[PDB]
Amino acid sequence: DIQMTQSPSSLSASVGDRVTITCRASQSISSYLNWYQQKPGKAPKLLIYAASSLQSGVPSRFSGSGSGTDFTLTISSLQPEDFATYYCQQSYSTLALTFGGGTKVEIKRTVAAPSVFIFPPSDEQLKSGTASVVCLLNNFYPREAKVQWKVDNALQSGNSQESVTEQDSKDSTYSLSSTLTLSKADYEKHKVYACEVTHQGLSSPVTKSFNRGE
Amino acid sequence: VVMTQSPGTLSLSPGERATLSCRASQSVPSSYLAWYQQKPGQAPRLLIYGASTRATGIPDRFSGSGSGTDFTLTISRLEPEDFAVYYCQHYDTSPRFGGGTKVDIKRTVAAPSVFIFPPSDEQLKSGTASVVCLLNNFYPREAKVQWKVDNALQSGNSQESVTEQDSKDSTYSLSSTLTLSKADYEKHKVYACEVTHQGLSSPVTKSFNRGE
Amino acid sequence: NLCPFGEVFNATRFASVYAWNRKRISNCVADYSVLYNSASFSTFKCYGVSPTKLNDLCFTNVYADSFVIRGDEVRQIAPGQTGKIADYNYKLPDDFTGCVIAWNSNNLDSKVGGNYNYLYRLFRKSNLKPFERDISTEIYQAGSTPCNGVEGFNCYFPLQSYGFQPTYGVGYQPYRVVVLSFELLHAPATVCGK
Amino acid sequence: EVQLVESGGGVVQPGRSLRLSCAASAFTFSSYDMHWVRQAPGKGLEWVAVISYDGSNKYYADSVKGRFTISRDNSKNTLYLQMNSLRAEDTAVYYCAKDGGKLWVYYFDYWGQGTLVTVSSASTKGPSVFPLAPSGTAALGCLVKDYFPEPVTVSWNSGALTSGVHTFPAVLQSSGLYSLSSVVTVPSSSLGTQTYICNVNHKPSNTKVDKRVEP
Amino acid sequence: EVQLVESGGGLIQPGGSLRLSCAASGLTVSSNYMSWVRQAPGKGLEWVSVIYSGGSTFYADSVKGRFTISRDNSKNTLYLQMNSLGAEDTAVYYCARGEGSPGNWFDPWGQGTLVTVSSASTKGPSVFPLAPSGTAALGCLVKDYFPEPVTVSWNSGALTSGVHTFPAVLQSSGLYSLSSVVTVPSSSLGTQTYICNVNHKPSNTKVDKKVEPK
Ligand SMILES: *[C@@H]1O[C@H](CO)[C@@H](O)[C@H](O)[C@H]1NC(C)=O
Ligand SMILES: [Cl-]
Repeated sequence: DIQMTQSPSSLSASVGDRVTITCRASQSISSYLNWYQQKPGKAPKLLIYAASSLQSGVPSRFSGSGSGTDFTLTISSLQPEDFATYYCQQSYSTLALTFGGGTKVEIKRTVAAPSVFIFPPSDEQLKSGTASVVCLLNNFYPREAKVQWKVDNALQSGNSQESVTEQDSKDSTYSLSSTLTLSKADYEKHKVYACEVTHQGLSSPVTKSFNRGE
Repeated sequence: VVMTQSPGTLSLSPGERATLSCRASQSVPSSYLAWYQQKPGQAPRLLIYGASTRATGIPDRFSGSGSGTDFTLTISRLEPEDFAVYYCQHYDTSPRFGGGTKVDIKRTVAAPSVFIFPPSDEQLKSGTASVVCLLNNFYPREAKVQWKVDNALQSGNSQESVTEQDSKDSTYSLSSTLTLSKADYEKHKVYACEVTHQGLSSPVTKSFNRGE
Repeated sequence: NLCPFGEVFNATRFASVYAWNRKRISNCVADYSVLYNSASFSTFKCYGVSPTKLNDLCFTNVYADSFVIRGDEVRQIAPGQTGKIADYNYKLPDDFTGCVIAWNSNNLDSKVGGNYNYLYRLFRKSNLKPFERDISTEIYQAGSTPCNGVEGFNCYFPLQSYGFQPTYGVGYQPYRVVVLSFELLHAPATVCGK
Repeated sequence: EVQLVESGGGVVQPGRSLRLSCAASAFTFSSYDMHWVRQAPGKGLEWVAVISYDGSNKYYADSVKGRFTISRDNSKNTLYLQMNSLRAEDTAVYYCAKDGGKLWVYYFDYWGQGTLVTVSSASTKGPSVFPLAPSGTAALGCLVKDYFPEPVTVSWNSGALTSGVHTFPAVLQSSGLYSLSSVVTVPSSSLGTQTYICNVNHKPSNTKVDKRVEP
Repeated sequence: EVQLVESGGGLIQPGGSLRLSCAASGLTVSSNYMSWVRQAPGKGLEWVSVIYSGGSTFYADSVKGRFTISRDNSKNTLYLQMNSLGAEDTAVYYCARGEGSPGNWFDPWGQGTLVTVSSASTKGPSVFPLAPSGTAALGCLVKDYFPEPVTVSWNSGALTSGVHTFPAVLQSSGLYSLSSVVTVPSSSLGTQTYICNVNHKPSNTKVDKKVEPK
């Protein structure tokens, strides 16, 4: 089995930058090396086949070169919608086709502060037995954001789950949702429910809170 | 194809017949099986190849047979010099060795000859005294060596070392080394190691007096 | 008329790998679909061409090489491989274009007391070039003293027998191999698919 | 304008069978090789099988050989993948792929949209939908909690509210079920005037829930 | 007169590199299968690497990517370059003609050379006499050396009967120590000169000690 090795595993470039991805083969595969682009939650899309042939309809900013064991995918001018994972795939061993590990391309961008919102658990949820407090960070960059839960000014960790959306194809910003899950017996025991946010685009941590039943 | 050798160690008297097994999880052809002998401190030596073909210069008392999942090495008329570790070896996609079988040789009880050695004056001028007790040519290996300095049993400042079974008489030899500073050595007179062994009806003590 | 692949695949006896057979196939219509569905194969690997694409391609000549090796050696019949078989018996180039077909032939090529008709070259000074065939039986000189065609110390017969027995493990059992090469010259093709 | 439309994914217990389909359009289907490629959740792409144009030759990866079967009905322009003896490792998104015909070797020029196959011995549970009441604009949403398996499709106003909608990826909580959040930011002026309803749909359990979101 | 004589063993720090040599006489290295087999202290035999006459090389998974086998035809010598050495590489290394396959067995074998992977330092030994008082006993004490091994002979090899050289013990200081003894008739103590020949290869230390009564 021919192993395909892609480098780097991940990279961050801004719009207009020149992006080059490398794919190496454990043995000579002649020129039968193909490149695919896969957006989050979407099927892969053929960009380059046979090392350097452009697939019909693919924009001109994509190109490829190489032979033998070293191959390259080049994005001449990176665009916002170019955020995806790029796979190489050898076709020399036609009955044992193998892919590379893929390279995730992320869009570098100027600083954007997140819009923080907090939600109390609904009345239909307390009727069931559980109680979830959801906090929302909206349209920020970079992804690295610290979400901290405070219940009666007591730090909470282990009761919640974070979730981040992939980079938006329009403005290249992220979004985070933290779900503080706790039982109804643990909900009425306390009063204050806050959500603290530490981010690179905040001169001072922002906190959005509410009082239970107010 | 994992090779498994059994038993781990084999203890037989001279003249007896040794049976060393080499089992395989999967079937291995006879022509892919070989046996190697390694004597203490020596390199391995080719014994049998092709399961049953004796190597050049190997005595007739070594023979091999078997196929598939069961191979056997046989040492007729076991001799004291046959004390060694024996490995089977095969080739599938790469060379693989078995775990090896140790062949110990049994013999009658032999009482040890005990000798004690004072530290040399050359070593004393360096600031350390090594007192050495020798148990020479005994069987079996079990022995007890006790150091007594001015009739006080010593503990925690001695180390032992045992040789392999001698290839000619199948006996063991043991050295016990008592280590002291020059200062602590000059504070005592009587240095003694006491030896208890199955070949001795009563413990044997060898001692010297520092200075005499 | 059709290309005669059956005379290679269905032959009652195969060649030793050191003296591998080659059938030059020319001036015929090749029917690969029936060929690849003609029997069950334990190894089917193609390089530089799809098996389903051969029905559309034309070649100047097609080569069908056949031989017998043991099970653990079938992996060496591929581009870029090394080992006793690839180095000293049958070598494929790094840019090999073709297919490698193998199937277990224990019921055909093993004997009760060991089938000693299938041999491979064990000793050789240098590696074979791709598609080279060496049928020499000269005594191999492993040392300084020349052998003068006499076996002895450092003087080895170059070939080794497999000794196929039907009770062996699959890694030691005989496997028949057929390699299809596709020679594309700057000349009018004679073998097209249908 | 080459389309490949797949279907047939869902929940299957280990050892059971499942059959996927993929209908082709707008190209000469009966003259191209067709492939199946799968992708485990969070992992890479793995080629599965290939079938010739006429359906006479079939080749499989070692990981599914003798366990999966590929077939085609050229009169219906449809490709099939029969999956028997399904193990937990078979949980993946399965794609059908057209073979580009410009080379001597295989390559995938057009892919289907994919269908998810989850090999598990659990039960398909419908989601519970709860509102997220809002309070310089505002934000409101819906919380899709305690459902299995993936996926759930969430829209706003039956597909009329598009801009400013963020549907977060699901998270597998410790209960084995999934929890999902979907929010949307609206101007703080039109809060008691405009109506907002999230459209949650869970096909594996056949659950369609519309919930009112009011401050 | 077929011999395989090894060299290159000794002390090497973890992460360092070493090259072993296997000079041959009675066979041509470039014309044979030549292998390396290693043996950790107190453990079994492990095949490591092989080179074919035609140039192919193969390695065990435990040494892949770190070892390199090679040969020099004009010197008729086999080599083994060992990189990135750790504690699991500490072993006696044997070279052997052959590969261990039918008609191609390991024969003959070199004498072996010990490789010690440690962070400590090379230290030469001190040799002290063990003086005697039917049969008498005398010997030599070889103390405070690192690493292994030391070899001891008596009267340049002319005295072999009744000689016992004990396995080295590791003192609490991290230095090794052993004794070599020999039993002789008490009558020859005055009319026979006894000399022990201590050789510590890793430090080029060769000591000849005449043992006499006191
Ligand atoms: C070999 O013989 C079988 C009948 O036993 C036949 O179906 C097959 O086509 C033959 N093989 C070839 C390559 O013609
Ligand atoms: Cl030593």
